[PDB]
Amino acid sequence: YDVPDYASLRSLVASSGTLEFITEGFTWTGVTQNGGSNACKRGPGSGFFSRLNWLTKS
Amino acid sequence: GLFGAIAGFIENGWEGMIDGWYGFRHQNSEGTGQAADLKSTQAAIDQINGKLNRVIEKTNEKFHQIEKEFSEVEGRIQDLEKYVEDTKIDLWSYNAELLVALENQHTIDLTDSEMNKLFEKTRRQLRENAEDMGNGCFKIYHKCDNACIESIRNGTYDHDVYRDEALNNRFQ
Amino acid sequence: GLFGAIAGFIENGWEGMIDGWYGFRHQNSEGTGQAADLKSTQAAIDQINGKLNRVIEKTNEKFHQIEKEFSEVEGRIQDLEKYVEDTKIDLWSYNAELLVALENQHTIDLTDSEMNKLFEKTRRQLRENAEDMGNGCFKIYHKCDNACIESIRNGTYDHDVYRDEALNNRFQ
Amino acid sequence: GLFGAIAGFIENGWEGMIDGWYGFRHQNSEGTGQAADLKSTQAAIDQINGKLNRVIEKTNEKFHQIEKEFSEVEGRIQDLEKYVEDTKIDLWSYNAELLVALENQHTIDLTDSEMNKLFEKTRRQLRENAEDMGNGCFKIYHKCDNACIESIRNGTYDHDVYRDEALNNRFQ
Ligand SMILES: *[C@@H]1O[C@H](CO)[C@@H](O)[C@H](O)[C@H]1NC(C)=O
Ligand SMILES: *[C@@H]1O[C@H](CO)[C@@H](O)[C@H](O)[C@H]1NC(C)=O
Ligand SMILES: *[C@@H]1O[C@H](CO)[C@@H](O)[C@H](O)[C@H]1NC(C)=O
Ligand SMILES: *[C@@H]1O[C@H](CO)[C@@H](O)[C@H](O)[C@H]1NC(C)=O
Repeated sequence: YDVPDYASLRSLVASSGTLEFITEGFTWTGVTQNGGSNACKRGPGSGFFSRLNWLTKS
Repeated sequence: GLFGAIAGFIENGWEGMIDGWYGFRHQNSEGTGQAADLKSTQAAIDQINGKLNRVIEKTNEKFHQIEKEFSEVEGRIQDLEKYVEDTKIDLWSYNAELLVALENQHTIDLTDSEMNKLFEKTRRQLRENAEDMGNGCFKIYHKCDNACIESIRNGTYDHDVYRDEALNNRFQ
Repeated sequence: GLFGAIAGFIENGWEGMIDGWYGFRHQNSEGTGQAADLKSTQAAIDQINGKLNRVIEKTNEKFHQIEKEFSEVEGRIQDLEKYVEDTKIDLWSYNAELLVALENQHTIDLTDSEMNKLFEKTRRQLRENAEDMGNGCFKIYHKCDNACIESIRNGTYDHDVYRDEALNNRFQ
Repeated sequence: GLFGAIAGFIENGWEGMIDGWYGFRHQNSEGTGQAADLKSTQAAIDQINGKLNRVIEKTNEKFHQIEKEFSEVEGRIQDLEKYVEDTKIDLWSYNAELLVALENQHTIDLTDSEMNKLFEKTRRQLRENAEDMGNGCFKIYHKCDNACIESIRNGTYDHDVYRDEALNNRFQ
């Protein structure tokens, strides 16, 4: 990955002082969710970032 | 209080003194009298009257500056602005604290020195005619009427014409 | 050393003095004795005990600041951050240097003044009974036993009852 | 002028003095003579010779900094750079003003103290043989030839061998 303005995001996340993540109900209609790749191996199989949803065509 | 005059060997202020800052209380045959020394009071007041204009001349004039209050959270640039303002505030607060402490210390030493200088000047006028009793008060060893006392306060005390009588009174 | 007492007319410290900072060494018919003056030592220690809490009250509390170490080279913003930090460091280093120099100078002047104040207080107790030999040591001109000496150190020296004998010894 | 020696009880400088800063003018039967005191002059000069290297050790070395002059108008970043530079300039200007004021005050007090210290040292050499006339000038009460005077200036004045004659001249 790559973070444009990486310093700013790191700074504000550090200042917030928490990684508390509240899952919201997003409704992605007509696309495949939970995309993954073999570069990011979660468990034995392919995976992805746990806080990001890779939407592909359905 | 570097010289030990004020809060030292004087040991007490005079709330009845309203004429000036430093002065004399004399007691002789005629009766007790009190006066203030204008020269020492004026010197101390002159040295105190400024004392803050001589370092911080005045207020400099600032018109357009950075923003110091922010609504959202941007990141690097807001962090830098907050840091710059906090650094400036801390440095100027330290400057204020140190300046006030130094000025207060010097003012106290200055007034103590003026008291000591008045005492020494008076002691030097009374070369051998008087003895310092140690509580900041001189014992003069001859008939010294109000004209004599006002000559002491004036600075024109003629020590030569009382030297014989004073020396006879002291050493018998 | 503004008053010339310490490293001035005293000319020597007393490594055998462990009781206090300032004190007396007396020598009379009975024999040499030594004591320390608690009042002057306590005054100097009290004036020294703080002396840094009165300007820099304490450490202020800083939590989130700018970045001060950088991996890559960005340009304007990194230059500004480096400049701000370098400016703050230089200003605080100067503050530290000047503060320490001023405090050291005042401490030295303060201890010198306390020594001079003790000397002058003692000299004023011995109005005409003693003569200052100039090396910081008084020659008393009468039988002065250990009770006499401890009265001098106490501050209750009764100069009136030795005045005749002392004056006779001095001026013959 | 905390001690009132210079511009105080001395009341006048000596433009004819080129040998040193502090010195003596003696007058006896042989004739008027003048000399300079090397020890006090050297002490004052030594204390003055630095006095600025002891706070600002030297010039620090700055190579690449921010831009301080701008052609166009950008906005936030230019405002921040201008603000940072103006803050640094104001803080350093205040540092310069306060430092120079403090150093000047201490230099004046230092030279006054050296004058007072020389006066007191001389007065302590002449234990009972001389009287302070109050204008910073001692009246010695015995035959004191040029060898006597140079012994006073030397610091080896033998007060014991003139004590009887001096006391007889003073108190008759
Ligand atoms: C994190 O916290 C949120 C709410 O506090 C909760 O819903 C979620 O299950 C938590 N997840 C983990 C891994 O603790
Ligand atoms: C004080 O002295 C001045 C000059 O030395 C003289 O003119 C005056 O009469 C004296 N007495 C006062 C001011 O009471
Ligand atoms: C010292 O003086 C105090 C009061 O002036 C007195 O009580 C004491 O007995 C004296 N002698 C000492 C403390 O040795
Ligand atoms: C001054 O004193 C020193 C030592 O005390 C002596 O050697 C010298 O001869 C004296 N006279 C001078 C330097 O004229």
